[PDB]
Amino acid sequence: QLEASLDALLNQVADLKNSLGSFIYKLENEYDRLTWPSVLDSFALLSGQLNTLNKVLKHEKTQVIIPLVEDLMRQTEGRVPVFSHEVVPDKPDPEVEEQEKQLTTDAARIGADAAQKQIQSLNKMCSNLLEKISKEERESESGGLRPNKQTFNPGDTNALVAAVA
Amino acid sequence: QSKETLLQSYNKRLKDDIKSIMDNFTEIIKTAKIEDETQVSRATQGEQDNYEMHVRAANIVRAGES
Amino acid sequence: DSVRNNLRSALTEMCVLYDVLSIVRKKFMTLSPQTLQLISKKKSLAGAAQILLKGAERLTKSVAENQENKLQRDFNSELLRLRQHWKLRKVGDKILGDLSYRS
Amino acid sequence: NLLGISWVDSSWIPILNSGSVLDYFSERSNPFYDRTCNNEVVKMQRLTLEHLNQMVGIEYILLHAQEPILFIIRKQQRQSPAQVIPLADYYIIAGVIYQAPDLGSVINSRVLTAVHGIQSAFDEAMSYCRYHPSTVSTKGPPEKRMRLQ
Repeated sequence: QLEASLDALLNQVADLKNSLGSFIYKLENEYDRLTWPSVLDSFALLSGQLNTLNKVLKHEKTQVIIPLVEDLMRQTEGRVPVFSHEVVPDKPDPEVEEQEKQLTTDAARIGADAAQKQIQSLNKMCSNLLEKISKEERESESGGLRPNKQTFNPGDTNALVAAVA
Repeated sequence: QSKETLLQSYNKRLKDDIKSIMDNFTEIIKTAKIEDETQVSRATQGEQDNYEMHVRAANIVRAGES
Repeated sequence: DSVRNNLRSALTEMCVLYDVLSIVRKKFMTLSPQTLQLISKKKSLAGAAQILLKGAERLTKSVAENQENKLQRDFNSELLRLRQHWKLRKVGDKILGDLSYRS
Repeated sequence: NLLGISWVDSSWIPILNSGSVLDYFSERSNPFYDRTCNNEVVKMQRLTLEHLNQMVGIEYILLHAQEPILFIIRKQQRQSPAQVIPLADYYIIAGVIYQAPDLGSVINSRVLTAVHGIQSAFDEAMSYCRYHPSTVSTKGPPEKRMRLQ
């Protein structure tokens, strides 16, 4: 059941990592060029892959992992379950610890009824208003059919041109 | 080499880039999601998606300006 | 570089996760008002808006400088002046048509 | 929590065999299970797997037994028989207490690490330098013929 979604997420993460590594190795040169040759494209690809992985993980399930009992055969070669059993536990998270501490300090820095809950509600209301305004603007701008210019009309004057008559 | 067709292609590319920049701006404005929808892993996945969307919107704005 | 090291660490973490998932695809089993998303939305919004405003201010300053001092405007400005003061330019790559008196 | 660690008792649990499984479960290193589980209740009179399933409590069962290298344990957490929910972490994988944690936490940690690294890389490579808006008469054939000689 969930194995399908697990394999899908694993393939997505592997493709993202492979694309990132290929872009890095192709544009390393021991130093990056300050002209954005492909940095924007790599950033867009990474952001899209991350958003796709997050949406797949949050959509639905379309735990515990014991030792080993052919992508995985290349890494876990020779049928070594001890490697998978020892690499599964191996996070310090030094900056994440400070972030969690600063968050759990107050999480709103002021007020109780006007805390992160009411702030998020007001932000969602403002975002809904902005999205409605943007949708109205897009529906208004979608009316543009084509830049219908105008020029001479030689089709009539040709037959209407002078002659022996 | 096809000066008129080259100018038409340049105009089409400029219009497509402008439309893509506008669509990226609209998507970044609509993907705010102030509601705490991240329930599986909030502190990790929420911040990850937020930073990714911010970097993507900044890159899209810079590319559109250029 | 630091960017290269960060990319390598991210790729290693993703590869480890993919290998663990592929192994699980061996033997698997089943085993606070922080408001993370609410604060992360505003944080990412401010972070993106900072860079956006920086780029917009840089572009506006460059445009105002190019419009103020009309002496370093080599891109198409000195070109328009020269063309109004000199011969035609058959645009094959950048310029052509010297004072060959072919007029 | 203790899933991130991979400690193992050296003097307490000298082995990870069938008989040593009870010693490893009764001696946490560092954490193995809660004190209010059914392991301490079964260890009152005599340690056995029958009394653990009979008494309603979090029992210490084995998921996969193998004396050779590793022995997957199954720390059941259920007050009813015919059910084994793994909650604690007292495995005998490679003669040591394994993590047996949920993959969601590790996946979220890896994703957050990758996102932070990518954001730092972008912020670093953003500003590096300035990227603002602002033969015909060569008759060498004679030389070639002379060099040919």
